Amino acid sequence: IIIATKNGKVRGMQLTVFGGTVTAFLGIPYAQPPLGRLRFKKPQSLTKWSDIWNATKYANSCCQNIDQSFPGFHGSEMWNPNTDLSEDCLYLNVWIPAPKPKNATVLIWIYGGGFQTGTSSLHVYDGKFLARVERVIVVSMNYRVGALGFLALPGNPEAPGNMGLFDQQLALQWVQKNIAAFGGNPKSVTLFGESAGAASVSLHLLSPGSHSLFTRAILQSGSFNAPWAVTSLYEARNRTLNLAKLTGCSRENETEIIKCLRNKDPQEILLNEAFVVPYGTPLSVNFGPTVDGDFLTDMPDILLELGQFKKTQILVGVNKDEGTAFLVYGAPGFSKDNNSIITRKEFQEGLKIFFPGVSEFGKESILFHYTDWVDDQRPENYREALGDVVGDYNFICPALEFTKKFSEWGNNAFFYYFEHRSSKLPWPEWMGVMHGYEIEFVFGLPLERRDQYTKAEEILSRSIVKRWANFAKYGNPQETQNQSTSWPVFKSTEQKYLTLNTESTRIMTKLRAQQCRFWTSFFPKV
Ligand SMILES: *[C@@H]1O[C@H](CO[C@@H]2O[C@@H](C)[C@@H](O)[C@@H](O)[C@@H]2O)[C@@H](O[C@@H]2O[C@H](CO)[C@@H](O[C@@H]3O[C@H](CO)[C@@H](O)[C@H](O)[C@@H]3O)[C@H](O)[C@H]2NC(C)=O)[C@H](O)[C@H]1NC(C)=O
Ligand SMILES: *[C@@H]1O[C@H](CO[C@@H]2O[C@@H](C)[C@@H](O)[C@@H](O)[C@@H]2O)[C@@H](O[C@@H]2O[C@H](CO)[C@@H](O)[C@H](O)[C@H]2NC(C)=O)[C@H](O)[C@H]1NC(C)=O
Ligand SMILES: *[C@@H]1O[C@H](CO[C@@H]2O[C@@H](C)[C@@H](O)[C@@H](O)[C@@H]2O)[C@@H](O[C@@H]2O[C@H](CO)[C@@H](O)[C@H](O)[C@H]2NC(C)=O)[C@H](O)[C@H]1NC(C)=O
Ligand SMILES: *C(=O)N(C)c1cccc2c(CN(C)CCC3CCCCCC3)c[nH]c12
Ligand SMILES: *[C@@H]1O[C@H](CO[C@@H]2O[C@@H](C)[C@@H](O)[C@@H](O)[C@@H]2O)[C@@H](O)[C@H](O)[C@H]1NC(C)=O
Ligand SMILES: *[C@@H]1O[C@H](CO[C@@H]2O[C@@H](C)[C@@H](O)[C@@H](O)[C@@H]2O)[C@@H](O)[C@H](O)[C@H]1NC(C)=O
Ligand SMILES: CC(=O)N[C@H]1[C@H]([C@H](O)[C@H](O)CO)O[C@@](O)(C(=O)O)C[C@@H]1O
Ligand SMILES: *[C@@H]1O[C@H](CO)[C@@H](O)[C@H](O)[C@H]1NC(C)=O
Repeated sequence: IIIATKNGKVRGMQLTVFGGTVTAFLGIPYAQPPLGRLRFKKPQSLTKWSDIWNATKYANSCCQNIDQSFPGFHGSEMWNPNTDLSEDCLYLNVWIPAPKPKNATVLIWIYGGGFQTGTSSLHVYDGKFLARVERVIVVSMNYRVGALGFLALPGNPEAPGNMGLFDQQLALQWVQKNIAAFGGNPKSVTLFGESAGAASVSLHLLSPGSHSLFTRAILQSGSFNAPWAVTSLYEARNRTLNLAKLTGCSRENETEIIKCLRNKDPQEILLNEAFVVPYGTPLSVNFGPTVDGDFLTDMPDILLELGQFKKTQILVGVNKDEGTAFLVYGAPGFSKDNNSIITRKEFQEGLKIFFPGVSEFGKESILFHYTDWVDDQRPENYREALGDVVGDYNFICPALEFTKKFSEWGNNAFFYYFEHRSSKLPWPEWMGVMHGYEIEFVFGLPLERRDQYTKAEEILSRSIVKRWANFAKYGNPQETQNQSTSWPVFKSTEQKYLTLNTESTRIMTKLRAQQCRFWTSFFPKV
């Protein structure tokens, strides 16, 4: 099957899914490849082609450094790129139902990876199940990451910052101009993403140039006000300069520095990216979103607080054990291959790793609020507190604060707490319900009976998929038929949220109230 787009015809491929068919268009280009003089610049519009573009395989993933912390371990390597790395990577994917829909709602996935890694071609982002089961169209795109996507000398168009965010935006634009030709509804577009993808979605809610390019938004385990998600303009400059020094590209004319960095080979840039920070952490974001005066007109805490964002519905949520995955990437006494019982001294050293530039008093205050136990003899006490510290600070409390602030301006918001640990999880049990492991439920992988998930997991994915699709189509994440628990709107008064698990979906109130009053009220003062 062949589709005529505004820039030329593209050929897809038929996929067998669940005794039906999905048409997949894998690797459609949506911008001029950002090479040569175009490196670090905003994405340029694509010149029309006259042939038939063969969109039958995922395209190159963008240049990025690979996680090598556990070679051979599927738990970490499933997140690594699975196509060739290349600067020529501005491509997107489309899954459409077969038979071709008339006016399907469109879901646009933006992957995470700390703005330094990720790719749309990961197995857990395969949108063919969503298209088969709910008859939505799933779009996903690759966007530039790391220095190549977020290097910033702000106000200077040779490297203005936020390029990877403009990559995303130009793909959103592509959907507006072309998706009706695939049977999609440009007026019914929901962005969803996880971690830096969710942070990206929250910044699209804030960017005026994205407001006309989507309807609704879903934020999984991330939002821009998370402490790792926005690079200050001070650091962005100190980091651009450091990378210049590492690469032998220090000049005086700022533009001349970028010209120098433009002649460097991609691997030279990538290898020096790591050491541009003085004190890195497992959650470090070397080159990330900045206030550029283009995509972001002001500091986003200010825009959020004062109601300067797209008025629409949002679905936001977090996982029960967001923080535990990151403890094996640096915290002493931790290991995925043992139960990681750490001492009080190890917990204190762990705070130094995760809060490097924080004062002594600030680290003590973290310790004070997370080490008054129900049982002081519980030998896992400090292991779980450090996971809770990292998860509350970096994910849960920023998600809740975003949802509170956003809803205060009249919009319906829906908050979830995901507490099911995948039965096939290759990580150890002490890490519980890890960051990133709701994604496969959202994308409906457990609906495939051949893939040795439990039956209760098939049902949970089925209900989750229906709720996501109803949110995108109707602004309302209900499952209205199988006598499901009604998902109430999150209000700033009562702060109700829905728990997602295989046993009982409960409605609860005021998630992590005590912990988040420490993080969002006390801790920013330190
Ligand atoms: C596909 O469906 C859309 C409607 O999509 C729905 O409405 C959105 C606002 C979102 O809430 C979506 O989640 C939701 O599913 C149809 O859009 C319709 O487009 C036509 C023109 O393209 C609009 O016609 C209007 O006609 C009046 C009077 O003649 C004019 O004055 C207006 O200027 C305007 O052109 C129509 O309002 C609009 N419908 C809605 C509800 O906004 C779209 O036509 C449809 N396409 C197909 C092929 O089915
Ligand atoms: C801002 O930048 C300076 C310079 O960074 C150093 O040089 C870069 C090329 C890169 O290799 C970094 O890792 C280097 O640290 C930072 O100054 C350094 O500060 C650390 C302690 O914070 C100190 O041990 C180094 O000796 C310093 N090096 C130099 C050359 O001054 C500085 O810390 C950065 N950040 C801030 C907030 O000032
Ligand atoms: C859990 O493991 C950590 C990490 O040690 C590594 O992994 C082990 C499974 C084993 O294969 C070791 O040989 C590895 O080095 C242990 O932390 C280390 O403990 C030693 C003291 O024995 C210390 O000198 C190291 O610095 C520690 N390494 C780190 C990264 O902290 C930890 O003691 C183990 N805990 C339990 C309860 O098994
Ligand atoms: C979201 O994108 N987040 C939370 C984020 C921030 C900074 C770096 C990130 C990386 C890459 N490395 C540092 C960690 C890889 C882990 C992530 C946990 C899931 C399973 C283990 C692999 C990824 N995400 C970020
Ligand atoms: C584009 O695709 C055309 C159609 O052929 C199909 O694609 C190739 C790759 C084979 O898998 C074939 O069995 C398929 O039916 C090709 O004839 C054409 O060469 C392709 N052109 C380019 C530039 O790739
Ligand atoms: C809803 O449930 C379907 C099967 O459940 C059966 O049908 C419902 C109406 C009840 O009678 C129940 O007791 C039966 O076991 C699933 O096939 C379907 O996928 C489910 N849909 C969603 C959105 O969860
Ligand atoms: C960087 C990269 O992936 N380049 C190209 C690859 C490789 O050059 C070869 O497969 C050898 O590895 O091959 C293609 O031409 C192909 O045949 O589909 C597509 C792709 O653009
Ligand atoms: C730097 O070089 C550019 C041309 O490459 C020039 O336009 C500019 O004036 C020079 N000086 C500064 C301060 O940018």
